[PDB]
Amino acid sequence: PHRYRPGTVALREIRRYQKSTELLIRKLPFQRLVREIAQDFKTDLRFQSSAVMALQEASEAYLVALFEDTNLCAIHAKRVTIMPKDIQLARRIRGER
Amino acid sequence: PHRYRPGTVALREIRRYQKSTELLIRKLPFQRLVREIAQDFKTDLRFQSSAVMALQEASEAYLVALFEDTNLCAIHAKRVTIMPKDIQLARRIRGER
Amino acid sequence: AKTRSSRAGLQFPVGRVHRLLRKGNYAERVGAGAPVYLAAVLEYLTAEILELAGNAARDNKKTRIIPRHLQLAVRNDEELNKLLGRVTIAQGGVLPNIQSVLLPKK
Amino acid sequence: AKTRSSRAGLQFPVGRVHRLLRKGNYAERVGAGAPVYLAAVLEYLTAEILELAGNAARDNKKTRIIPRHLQLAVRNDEELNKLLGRVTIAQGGVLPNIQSVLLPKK
Amino acid sequence: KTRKESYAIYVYKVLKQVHPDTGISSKAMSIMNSFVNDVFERIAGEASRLAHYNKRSTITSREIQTAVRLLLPGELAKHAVSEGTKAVTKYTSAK
Amino acid sequence: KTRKESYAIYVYKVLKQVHPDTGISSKAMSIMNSFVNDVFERIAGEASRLAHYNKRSTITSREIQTAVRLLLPGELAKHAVSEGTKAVTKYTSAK
Amino acid sequence: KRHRKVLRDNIQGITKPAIRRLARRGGVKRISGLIYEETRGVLKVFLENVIRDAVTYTEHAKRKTVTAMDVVYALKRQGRTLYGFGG
Amino acid sequence: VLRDNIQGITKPAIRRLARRGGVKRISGLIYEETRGVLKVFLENVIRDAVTYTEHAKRKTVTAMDVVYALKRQGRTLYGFGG
DNA sequence: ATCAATATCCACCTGCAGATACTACCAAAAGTGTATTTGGAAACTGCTCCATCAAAAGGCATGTTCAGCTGAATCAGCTGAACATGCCTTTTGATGGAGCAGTTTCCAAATACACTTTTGGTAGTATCTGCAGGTGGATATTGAT
DNA sequence: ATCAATATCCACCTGCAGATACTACCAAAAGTGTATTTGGAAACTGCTCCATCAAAAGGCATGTTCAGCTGATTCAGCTGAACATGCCTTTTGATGGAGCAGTTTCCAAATACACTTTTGGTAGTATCTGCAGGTGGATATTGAT
Ligand SMILES: [Mg+2]
Repeated sequence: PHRYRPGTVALREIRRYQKSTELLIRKLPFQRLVREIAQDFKTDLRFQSSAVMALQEASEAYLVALFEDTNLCAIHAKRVTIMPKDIQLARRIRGER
Repeated sequence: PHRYRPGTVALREIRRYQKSTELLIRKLPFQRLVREIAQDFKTDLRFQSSAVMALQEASEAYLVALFEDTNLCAIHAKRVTIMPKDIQLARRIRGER
Repeated sequence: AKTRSSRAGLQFPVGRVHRLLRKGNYAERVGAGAPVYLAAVLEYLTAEILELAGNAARDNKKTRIIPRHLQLAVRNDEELNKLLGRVTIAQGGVLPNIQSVLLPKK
Repeated sequence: AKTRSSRAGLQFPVGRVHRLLRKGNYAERVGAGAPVYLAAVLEYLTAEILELAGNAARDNKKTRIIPRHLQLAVRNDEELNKLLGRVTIAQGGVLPNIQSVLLPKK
Repeated sequence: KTRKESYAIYVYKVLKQVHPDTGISSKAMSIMNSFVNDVFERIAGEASRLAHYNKRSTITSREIQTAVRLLLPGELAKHAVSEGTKAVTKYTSAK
Repeated sequence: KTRKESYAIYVYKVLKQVHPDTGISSKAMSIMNSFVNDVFERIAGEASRLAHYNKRSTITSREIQTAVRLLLPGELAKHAVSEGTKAVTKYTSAK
Repeated sequence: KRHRKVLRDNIQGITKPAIRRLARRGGVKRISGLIYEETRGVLKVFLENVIRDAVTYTEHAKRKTVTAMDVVYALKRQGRTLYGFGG
Repeated sequence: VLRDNIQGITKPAIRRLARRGGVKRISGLIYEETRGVLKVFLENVIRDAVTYTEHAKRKTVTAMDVVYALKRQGRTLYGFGG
C-alpha cells in the first residue's frame, strides 16, 4: 500500500494554494459567524451579500498574511512547525498588541 | 581586586536607562549625520536647533522600541543575545522590509 | 454677553473650536452643537491625562508635571496607551520592564 | 469646443478631477493646473499598472486581465508594492513563495 | 510678533480643577497641546468622512459622536460621549 | 435612478494604448477603479495638508507636485512629476 | 416574522481543513494542533473590530442593512484597505 | 584622525539605546546593523521633511517640517509644536 | 539506479456567463464667454536664532581576561501528516417582500455681513521657587571565600 | 554560612533655571444683531436585492498508523561583558550675519454667474468570445526496493 512521506503532500498543497485565488473558508459557515458577531453588537441587522464577501476577502487576506509572519517566526526558532507562540510573537511585533 | 559578573552591569544599566529620559546619542555626532543625510536631498540647508532635536527624539524612540521587539525575537529563538537576524525579523514583521 | 464655553460649562473654548471647525475644510457647514460636543470631548480627555500624570508626579514625590509623568500616565493605562499607540511623547522614556528570562537566577 | 483633457493631452478627465477636487473639501480654492497635474499622475499610475498586469495576463496565456494579474503586477513590482503596501486586492492571491528550509532533502 | 494660539491656558485651567496644587513643566504643556490638536484633527477628520459617506453638508454633534465612538477605546469612548452630550444639553438649555 | 461615476472608460482607454489586444474583467476594472479613487484621495489629502501648513487657501499644481513627491516611492514619483509637469506645460500654452 | 433561529458557536464553522488551507496559502508546512483554536481566536478579534466599525457606519446612516461600503470604510479606518468591493 | 559620520553613532551610544530597550546581551554585529537601520530611518524622515522645506521655499529645515514628516511616516511626535 | 503508483501537465473541446455592441434618450456634466474679487508672489527689512569657534568639559577607545552563552550533536517520545472510510453540510437555483433609495414638498437652522465688545497673547518687568545636584551617613547587594 | 567592597537609599541643603504672577495694549478674535440662503427630515412609493427555503452536489470528520520533528541533555569552544583612564571629541558659551517672518502691495488668476453644448451613464435588446472545467492522453515526481 503506497504512501507519501510526511511533508510531501503539504508542499504540494502550498504550490496549489499559492497558485489559486479562490476563498478557502466555506461561504455559509463564514456567513454565520459574521452574523453571530454582528448580532452581539446589534440586533435585526441585515447584510448585503457583498458585505459578507468584503469581510471574507478581507479576513482571509489578513489570516494568510499572518501565517507568513507566523511561519517566519517559527523558522527563526529553528523550527518548521508553527505554534501559538509564533502567532503571538508575530502579532506583538505587528503592534496588534 | 573586585569584578562584577557579565550581565550584572547590563541589568544595572537596563534599570538605569529605563529610569531616565535623557537622550543617549551625543548631540554633535548625531547632528552631522542628520546634515550629511540631508545634503543628498538639498545642498546648503540649515537646521532649526529644535528640528534636529525633534529628529533625535524620534530616532532614539524608534530605535529603543525596535530593540524591544528585537529582544522579544532573540528570546523567541531561545537566546538572550540580540543578533542581526533578530533586528531583521522584527523589521520584516513590522512591514519595514 | 456670555461665552458659549461658560454656557456649556466648559474650560475649552467653544468659539475657537467652532472657528477651527469651519476653516478646517471638513464640510460645507458646521452645526451649532458640534463645537460644544467636541470641546467637551477634548476637555474631558485633557482632564483624564492630567489626572493620571498628576498622580504620576505625586508617586514620584513631585508637584510639577514633566513629560516623563505624562508618559508614565499614558503607557500605564490600557486605553490611553491604545489611543496614543502610534504617538511618541518627547522626553518620556519607557516603562521599567525587564524580561523575566533575563533575570539572574536565585 | 475643445475639452481640457485634450488641451493637456490626457485620456483622463481633467473636468472631472477639477470637479471632484471642489466637492472634496481639500482647500478653499482649486488652481487651474491642479487637476491637470493630478489627472496626469492618475493617468500615469494606471498606465503603469496595466502595462504590468497585461504582462502577467500574457505570461498566463490569458487575454483578459483579472484581479490575479493585477495582484501579480503590483506585488512583483517594488515601487508599486510599497505604494499599495497596505492595500488588499480582492481575489488576487499571494506570490508563490516557499521558504528554503521547508524544501526536502538537503 | 504674529499670534501663536495654543490650548495652554485651557489645559492649565483644567489642570487646576483636577490637581489644584500640581503644576506643569513647559515641555509637558507643549505635549499636552500637541495631544489636544491631534485628537481634534482625528475626530474632525472622521466627522468629515462620515458626512461625505452620507452625502451631508453639515458636521453636526451627531457626526462628532459617531466619530468619537470610532476613534476611542470602550470606557474612554463611553465617558467622552457622556461628557459630549452633557455639554451640548447644558449649552442648549440656557437662554 | 442615480448615476454612479467611475474611471472605467478612461482606464480602458489607456488599457488599449498599452495592450490593444487585451481586455479586463469587470472585477479587475472594479479594483482599477478603487486604485484611482484611493490614489486621488491620498494626493488630494497631502495637497490639502500641504496648503494648510503654508497658510494657503489654494491647491495649485505645485501642491499636487509636492504631494506626489511625498506620496510615491522613488522612480514612480520621478516619472509622475514629469508627466504632471508635461501636461500642465502643454495646458498653459494651449488656449 | 415567525421564528428566527438562534446563532451560537459558529466559530467552529472555521474548520480544521479551512484553517490548514489558509496556512498553506501562507506557505506553512507544519501545523501544531493548538493552532486551529488560536487562529479561530485571532479571527474572532479581527471580525469583531471590523464589524463594530462597520455597524457603527450602518447605524450612523440609520440603516438596518450593513452595506458593502460600510465594511470597505471600516477596513480603510483600521488600515486594512480593500480594493474590489466598491468605491 | 578622520572618522565616518555614521560611525559617530558609537558603540556605547547604541548600547545605551539597547539598554533602555531592556537588552541584556548584545552580539558584536549589532552595532553595524543598527547604524544601517538608523540611516534608513533618517533618510526616509529627512527626505520628507526637506520636501516640506523646499515647498515653503526655505533653506532652513524647521521643526514643523520634521514633525509633519514624522506624522506622515506614521511616527507622530509630541513636544515640538503642531 | 529501476520499476510503478499517481500527480502533473498540455492540449484541444464544447457550453455559456460574462463581456462586448449600439441604439435610444437624457440629466447632468463641461464647456464657453464675461463681469468681479482677491490670493499670494514680490519686494523690501528687521531681528531672531543659527553656524561657527575658543576654551571647558568629561566620555569613550582601547586590549586583556574568562564567565557563560551559543550552537552542534545525540537521541527518546509522541505529535501531527497521510489516508482510508462513511455521510452531513454546503452549495446552488428559485420566489414573496423588507427596506433602501429616488423624488418632492417645506422649514428650523446655518451663513453672510456689519457693528460692539472682549479675550488671549505678548512683552517688558521684576517676582518666585521646585527640584537637580551635592553631601553624609546608614544599609543593601554582590562576589569572594 | 562572614566579609569587604561598592552600589544604592534617603534626609537635608540651596542657587537658579525655569516657572509664575502683573501691567497696559492693541489687533484680533468671539460675540451680538438682521438679512438671507439652504440643507436635510418628512412623508410617500418605486423596485432592488435580501431572507429564506428546497434540491442537489461535494468536502468534512474520524481512527489509525508511524515518520520525523521537537525538545531535552550535554558539552566544548567562541564571543561578548567587564575592566581603568588620559586622549581627543563633544559640550558650553560668545558673537557675527543668514534668512525667516512681518509688512505693504497690486495683478494674474481665482470665483460667480449664465445660457449653450457635450457627454458619460443606462437602459433596453442585441450579438460576440474568452475561458472554465470536462475529456483523455502524453510526461514527471516520488518513494519502495
Ligand atoms: Mg449571540
